[PDB]
Amino acid sequence: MEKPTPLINSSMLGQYVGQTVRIVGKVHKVTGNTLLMQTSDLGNVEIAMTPDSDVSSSTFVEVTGKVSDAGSSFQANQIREFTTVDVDLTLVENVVQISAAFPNLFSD
Amino acid sequence: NTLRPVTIRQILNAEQPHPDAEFILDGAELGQLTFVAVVRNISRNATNVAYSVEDGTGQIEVRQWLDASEIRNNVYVRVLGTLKSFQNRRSISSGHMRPVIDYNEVMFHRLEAVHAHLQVTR
Amino acid sequence: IYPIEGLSPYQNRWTIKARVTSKSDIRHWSNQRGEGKLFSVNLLDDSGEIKATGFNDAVDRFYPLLQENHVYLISKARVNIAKKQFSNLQNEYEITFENSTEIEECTDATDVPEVKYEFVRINELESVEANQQCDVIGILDSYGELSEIVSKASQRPVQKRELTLVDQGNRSVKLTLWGKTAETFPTNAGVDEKPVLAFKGVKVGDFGGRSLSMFSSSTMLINPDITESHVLRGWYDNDGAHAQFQPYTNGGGAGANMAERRTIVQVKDENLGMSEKPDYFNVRATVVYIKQENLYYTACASEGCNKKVNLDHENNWRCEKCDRSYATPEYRYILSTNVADATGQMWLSGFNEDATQLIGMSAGELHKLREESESEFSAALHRAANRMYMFNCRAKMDTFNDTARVRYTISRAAPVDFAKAGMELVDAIRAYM
DNA sequence: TTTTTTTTTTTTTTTTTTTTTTTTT
Ligand SMILES: [Zn+2]
Repeated sequence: MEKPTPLINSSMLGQYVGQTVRIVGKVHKVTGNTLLMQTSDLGNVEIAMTPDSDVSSSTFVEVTGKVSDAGSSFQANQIREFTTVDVDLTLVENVVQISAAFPNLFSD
Repeated sequence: NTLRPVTIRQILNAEQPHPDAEFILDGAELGQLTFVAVVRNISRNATNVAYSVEDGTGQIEVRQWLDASEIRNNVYVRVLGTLKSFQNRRSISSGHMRPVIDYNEVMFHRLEAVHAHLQVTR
Repeated sequence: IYPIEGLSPYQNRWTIKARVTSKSDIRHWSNQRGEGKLFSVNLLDDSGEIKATGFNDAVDRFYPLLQENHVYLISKARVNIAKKQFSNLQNEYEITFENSTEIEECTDATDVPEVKYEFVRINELESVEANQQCDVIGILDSYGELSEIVSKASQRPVQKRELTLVDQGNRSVKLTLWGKTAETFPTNAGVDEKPVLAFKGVKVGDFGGRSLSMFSSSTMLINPDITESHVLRGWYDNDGAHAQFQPYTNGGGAGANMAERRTIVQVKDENLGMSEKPDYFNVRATVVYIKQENLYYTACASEGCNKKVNLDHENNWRCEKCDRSYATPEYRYILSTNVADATGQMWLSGFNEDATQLIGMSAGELHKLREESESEFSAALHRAANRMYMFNCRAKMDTFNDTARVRYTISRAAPVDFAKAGMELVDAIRAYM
């Protein structure tokens, strides 16, 4: 059936507790299996990362996850790489907002 | 005779006014179409290659025809195809499939999708 | 007394106290159900901006009364959802004047902010990117004759006039005037005595390096009592009509751009190139097919000659031009490609430069790749399709033995910059929101 | 309730309109 997976920034977390979301960030710090992300929202999100994750040595990232019951933390389902070792985060913020404005194209 | 940026959720919502006729999306013929999604499953057959494909809006099958090992599970892909429904099942026939340039294109595409839709609609 | 900002349809009793910052012409229209007249106007207060529009009977009652840069009290109008395609302002709402709408002029303008000009020095205009607003001041050097033309898109005869504007930078720049303002221009007093002219919201065009045009919301003022026009006034009369100037360039389309971004439907729907004069445009399109047969031809290995070469009696390659034979024919692209977008599909031709980047390969390297196998040759071509490009193109007519055809020719083809392309669209979608 | 943003300017290069994924799930 595949539920649409919303593309979100840091402040949409609340609306999707328990759900699978999709989220794009600049990676800040990697403490063991925890990742610190910069949102397009300019807010920050905490992501509980899969054992097999070499995310550290990468810049922008796209996490498909589960919002967890707290308000702002995250189980990683899958993770996509971007940058280099120049994603436009302002564009992303806008794609987030416009996708939110058009459920008929981006959802049920 | 057009090439419409679409989301997968658009694809599934498109109408086929019964018989076996051409699908419509927004009161407009839906011929050749394009989109960006991630590769989730890959099955290979002697004839074709069917990829299981999702863009956050839904998932669809796309099979291309043998007569591209670069592409891999969990990698973004540009798709250029045509909507076929065999026996209620909906799928895209891709002559063209490519790994996405930079992530920014993923973004770009969603917008190209909204904008095209807006212009057929108003 | 509400601030502009606090206006909603949720609130019926209200009065704003705003200064008109721009006024429309009276625009008529003829169609199927209706026929009449509208006019609009842009308001300013401390709190913000809002457009306001009068239809038919409010044009009579209010067009005369509301003049630009004066501060009015407005009361008992309707607040509607903004039609953002027909406006510059970011406001969610606008105002429509009804048959109860009260308007009186306040002789109290001191609460109400004044239109702050952000002037650009003429010699700095090249730092501002095309299709963008701008406020500009300067001495009118001279002005051109009234030109009336039919445009190829509207198909509605345009009155037009050009002006030359100069300042301290010693750079001169063309500025186009449209419509009534064009015609009644010399009716404006002190217009031959080298007036200083002040422009708000002017479009920056790249025809002639940089150039200027007006919009419905634009504003020129003749000889304003603003310090700046006085500085210029003091500058010009003392050493200006003395020294010589710089014309920018790199007849007239002043304020015009040198190839508008059109959809494929537009290029055809406007009959671009169907005429003597080549038209230029920009298309964002995807390469759907490349024509295999006759993709390349053998060329003069000579310098700066690409005249086709042919195999004589001695199995050599002769150019008719430079009058010589070679053992090696220079491969060059006579590309024929089919590009699509959401509005339609269209054929482009490209030569050696652009086609090479379209197939990421010189023609020779492609030729060498075809001598090995057709599988690795069609493969290269297939793999060229399904890529998006910004296309700089020209549309011109061809005499193929008395018969005519339109050929669209790619002058430059860059690959789409998604970050930027994206942003642009962000702006366009916001318009329907 | 009701309607829009205008103009303009050039290579040297083959022939003259082209076939996009073709068939199983
Ligand atoms: Zn020669």
